[PDB]
Amino acid sequence: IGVPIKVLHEAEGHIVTCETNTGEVYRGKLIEAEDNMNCQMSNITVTYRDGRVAQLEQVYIRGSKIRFLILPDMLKNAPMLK
Amino acid sequence: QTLPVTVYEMDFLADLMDNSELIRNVTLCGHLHHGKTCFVDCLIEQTHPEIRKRYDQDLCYTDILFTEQERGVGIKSTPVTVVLPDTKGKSYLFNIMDTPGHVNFSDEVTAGLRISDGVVLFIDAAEGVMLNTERLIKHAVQERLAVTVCINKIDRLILELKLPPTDAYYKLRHIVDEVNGLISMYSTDENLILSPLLGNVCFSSSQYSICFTLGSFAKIYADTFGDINYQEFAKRLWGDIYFNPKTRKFTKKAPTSSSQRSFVEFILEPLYKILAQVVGDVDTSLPRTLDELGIHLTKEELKLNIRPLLRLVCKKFFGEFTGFVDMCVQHIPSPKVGAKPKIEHTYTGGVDSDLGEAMSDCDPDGPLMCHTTKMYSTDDGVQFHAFGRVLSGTIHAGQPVKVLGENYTLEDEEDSQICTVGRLWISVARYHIEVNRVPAGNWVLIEGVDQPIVKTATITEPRGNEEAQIFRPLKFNTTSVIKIAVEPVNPSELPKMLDGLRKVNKSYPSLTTKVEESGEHVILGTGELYLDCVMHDLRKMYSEIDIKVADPVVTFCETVVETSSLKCFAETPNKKNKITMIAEPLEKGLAEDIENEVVQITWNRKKLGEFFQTKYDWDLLAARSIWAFGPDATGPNILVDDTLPSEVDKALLGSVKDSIVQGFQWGTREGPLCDELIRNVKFKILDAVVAQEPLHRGGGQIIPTARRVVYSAFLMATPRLMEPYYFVEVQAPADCVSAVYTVLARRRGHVTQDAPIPGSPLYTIKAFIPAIDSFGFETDLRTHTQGQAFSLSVFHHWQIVPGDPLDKSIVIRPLEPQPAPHLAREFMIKTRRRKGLSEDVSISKF
Amino acid sequence: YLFVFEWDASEDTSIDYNPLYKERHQVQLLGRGFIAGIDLKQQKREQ
Amino acid sequence: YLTEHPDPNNENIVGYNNKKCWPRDARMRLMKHDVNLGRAVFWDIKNRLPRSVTTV
Amino acid sequence: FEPLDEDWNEFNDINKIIIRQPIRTEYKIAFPYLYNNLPHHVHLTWYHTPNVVFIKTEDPDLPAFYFDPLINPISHREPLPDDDEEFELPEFVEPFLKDTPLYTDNTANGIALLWAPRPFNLRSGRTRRALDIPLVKNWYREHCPAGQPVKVRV
Ligand SMILES: Nc1nc2c(ncn2[C@@H]2O[C@H](COP(=O)(O)OP(=O)(O)OP(=O)(O)O)[C@@H](O)[C@H]2O)c(=O)[nH]1
Ligand SMILES: [Mg+2]
Repeated sequence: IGVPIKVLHEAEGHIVTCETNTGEVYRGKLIEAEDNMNCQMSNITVTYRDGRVAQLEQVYIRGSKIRFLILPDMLKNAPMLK
Repeated sequence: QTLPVTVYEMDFLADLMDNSELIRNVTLCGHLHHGKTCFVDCLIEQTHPEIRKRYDQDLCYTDILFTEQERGVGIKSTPVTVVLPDTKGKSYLFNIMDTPGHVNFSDEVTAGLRISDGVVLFIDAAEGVMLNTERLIKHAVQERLAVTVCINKIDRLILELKLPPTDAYYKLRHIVDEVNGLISMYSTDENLILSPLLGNVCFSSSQYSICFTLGSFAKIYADTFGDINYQEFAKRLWGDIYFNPKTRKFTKKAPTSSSQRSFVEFILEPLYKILAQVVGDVDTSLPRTLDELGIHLTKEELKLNIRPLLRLVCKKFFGEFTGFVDMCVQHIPSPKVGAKPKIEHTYTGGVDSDLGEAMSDCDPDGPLMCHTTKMYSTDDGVQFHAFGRVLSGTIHAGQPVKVLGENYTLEDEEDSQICTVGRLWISVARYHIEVNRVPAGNWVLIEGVDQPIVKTATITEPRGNEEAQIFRPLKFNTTSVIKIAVEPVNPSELPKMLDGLRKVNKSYPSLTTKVEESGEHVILGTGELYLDCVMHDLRKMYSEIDIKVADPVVTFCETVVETSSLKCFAETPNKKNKITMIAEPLEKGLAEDIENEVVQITWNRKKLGEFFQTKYDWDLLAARSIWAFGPDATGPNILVDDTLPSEVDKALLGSVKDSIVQGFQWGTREGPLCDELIRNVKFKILDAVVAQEPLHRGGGQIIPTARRVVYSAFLMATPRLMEPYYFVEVQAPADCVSAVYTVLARRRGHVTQDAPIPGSPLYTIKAFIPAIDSFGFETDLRTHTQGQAFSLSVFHHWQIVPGDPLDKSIVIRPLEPQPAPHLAREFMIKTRRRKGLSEDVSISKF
Repeated sequence: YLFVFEWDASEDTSIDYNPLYKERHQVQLLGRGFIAGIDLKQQKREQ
Repeated sequence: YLTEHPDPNNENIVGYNNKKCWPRDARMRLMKHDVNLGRAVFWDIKNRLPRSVTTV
Repeated sequence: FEPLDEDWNEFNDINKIIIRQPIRTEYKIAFPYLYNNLPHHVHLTWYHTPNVVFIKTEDPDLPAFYFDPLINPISHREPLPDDDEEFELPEFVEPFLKDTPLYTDNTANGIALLWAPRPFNLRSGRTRRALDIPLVKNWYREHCPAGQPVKVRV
């Protein structure tokens, strides 16, 4: 296993915001994550490409379509990054 | 500030408190000396590189008192705040409270279970379930917390008993079955089945740093060989399941007659072989074993003695304690999820109110609600620090706060004060980390509010929060019966002791200090070592003077046996209104049903009466006419109406009963025999002449009048005394049991149960003893049985003293142990002489 | 509540008239432990 | 006696002269009423003598 | 040892004291602050150690791990999944240390030396000069045997 996956499991339970290949931004509390980037998230604010804001309460994202994730800022003092 | 070297940054612990899902509030408990503080030492060694155990001595990092070091037992419950990783690698914040396992300090556990959500019960694998374990299962179920069980001291199954593997599996299965039985006895929840397959039971050895569940050792297999689903592999390592080496499967039927179980074949026998190759074969075949398991050591590490080398090998093999973290996360709720039964159980005013719904979500901002239960002393002892948890809001240093005491109500507004928070700490065992804010869900140490706090307190905001009510006081597991009297040696130094007497009343939760009418200062306690610690802390830390202590005695109570021969009538001194009563005793077992809250007032007269007319076969005219019970909180003494409506108008009777119940509640305490409380009586009002004018219905006429009515009905119906009986469990070898029967023969006791411990050569003796005879009992056993037998005693019940306490024809010779008929008279006369009443009371006194 | 080379018998302790302390009920330790120096056959006879 | 000389802490017990040649069941038992009565007796006798004339 | 006259008060009234069992000196010594007036220079003793349940081996031909019947017999009587969801390990998966036997000849002696007195529980140390090793210290340190004469007790 590598370093960023341990950081991904470290950010579980917190509010992350992920952007996938379809240009959609999903912000909400990260419930579960695996070795691959399959992310189960809840209480999701959804931003499309045009700009519509939706409220989707349970989302499960496949790790293949993900461009990137945005993690909370207090993980710079996490032990695996020190 | 200066801090020791820690594997994680302190800013990570500062930022991790703001999330209420990643916190667990866990209380470790168990019986006396079953490995609590050593497991806490192992956790501190895991979290701190620079803190290590000595080669010959135990560390005891969370034993900071001098009494805890000199006695060798735990005295005060101590918190610690750590960050631990799980199996998968996620950091978690744990608030671990070490409670003492001795029975007399059970009050230190009740103050620990008020501010926590989960219980970790340590059980010795050699001794099994004992007295305090059985009491703490009950006290953890009745306080509505989740329960997990960790089995400590499995190396005693290896290095002391030298037991075969499947027999040790049978021993562990018997311990877990006994835990499941004690759960199913008290719990109404059928979903509390404990089993190691559910990740609910963890195995450990504290002396050599061993801790594993099924999942962690399956993770060890997955890290050694690879390509193994360890979470599926751990689902089949307990019970009657077998590995078949032909098909490589897990089947419930026997492949051969000599096929071992999977738990023996995969888990327990490699542990036996590791300990065997370290202990017995350190010189010949240890490097081959350490080269097979993948552990390398230094040549300087190979020259150590057997015990540090075994601890080092098990520490390098098993590594970090991830199974305990997995158990305490899976089976103990977060303070956000588990807040609702805590508010439903502990907050007065119900969860359905406005503030209960705000505290039910653990909101880190809004109404600041904190509940402080513990009071710690400084190094100087001149001031105290409060310790509690933050239910809602974020508490700040320098913020004005409102302290609310146990006597506060919304009607009175008397027990409240506005104070200023000096500093805020988070507590580690031997050092404290100073912060400036603490959010909701954490534990907090508050400086500067110690002045109005007596036992517990509630911290609120000064402005706003006008409907704030206090939380419940601590409901202890036992009742203190041991009376001791104190005096100063120099009578000019009396206000000094009265300082320390209200200081040890703050640090000790179940302590009760009072002043008698004769001027004697009486301290209540539960045992000998408890009051020994009381005297040590009192003198050496709060008095610095010499204090005389009297002979200890137990607290007596009053009762009746027969029905009174004559109706007891008395008038007020206004001579207009008369009350008449007959007193009778209660049925067998109803008093305990009051005491254990089965039968309750406040109910709307239907279910209450149906309980009486269903179980105890009360009539409808008797069940619908009960009014009140005990002095104060529902004591097992009962007010009953028998006035027929054909003679007494019940619409006029219903106005005076608000004064009658005050009369009864104030008359059922300090009874006429020796100014004590009543046991097991009902108080049946037969005739009542109620005054017509409202000025003749004053309470000042009728409340001492009803007090005298109570007293006359008590004195006519053959009054007797009652003494407390202790339950005693004796752990002794196979021959000392007869010596125990010899010793108990002289203290008016009787042995109820003698049971062999399965899987151990020791026996258990379960007996009852009078508490007035239990002074020096433990020293008698540990002297007559060469220190081999050990015994613990808790308060169990009350029974009637033999003899007549009113027989004036009995002459009492002083300084002599009197026989059985003289007991009640001796006790009654000597308690009247001690408290300061007359030398006798008559039948026609009231 | 209210010179002499020998040692005298008045210097003795444990002169206590207790039924528990005169017969102190020494241990035999699972029939396996032995008191050191006193003869092992004689200890097996006096068990 | 307690009008002019109160005793809030019962300090008149310490300082009471008592015969040590007798055993404790033989000498005077220091009950509080008896000690206060003895203090009252000695004070009432002491009030009758001017201290410039003689002193007890 | 050589040493390192109280009046009748309200506090030591024997009419207030219930005399039921006689209080002895070891009660004052075990609990130094409950029954003692003026407890100046006492020391707090150790409370209790858990019972070491080590059972000695008398026969070398028996195995080192054996159910010695001084131990009381255990009385005999869970979410077990079904055999149809067939979990299969890879072929190179083995239990740990299966080539090594359970017990050797030095196993029982190695366990018996773990509970030996000082220095027989050690395996390394420093030398001591021969006049600093008492050989009689345990013998008068333990207790007095029964049936001894008066002068031996003194
Ligand atoms: N054999 C063995 N002994 C242990 C183990 N864990 C603790 N002990 C010993 O048992 C004794 C008591 O341990 P403590 O941890 O002090 O017991 P405790 O549970 O703290 O007792 P309390 O003060 O009631 O909390 C010490 O001598 C420990 O070394 C273990 O895993 N194996
Ligand atoms: Mg402890």
